[PDB]
Amino acid sequence: MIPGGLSEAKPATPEIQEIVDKVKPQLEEKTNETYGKLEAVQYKTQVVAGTNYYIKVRAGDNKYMHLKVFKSLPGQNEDLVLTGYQVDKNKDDELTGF
Repeated sequence: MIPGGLSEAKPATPEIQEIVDKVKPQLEEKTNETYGKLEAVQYKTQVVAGTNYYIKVRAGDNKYMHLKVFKSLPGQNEDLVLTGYQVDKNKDDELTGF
């Protein structure tokens, strides 16, 4: 049931820009780059032990940067983790199952 959401590339929102804005610092230390404002543009949801994430945020300049985070449904003050992320990505690159 629910074979990987990954529905159409939904339009980023204030909650999506928050997921990538929360991993912005976890990205410069996991890939070794100095990203910046990640204006979310699109994002695909997911499912498994809660709800993963997919986001194609712009890396400040015209550059971009996909994103992948996991959200715990249960738990108190959680901390969305950065499951993955496609550095140096563009707009022609779709998140798809990644």
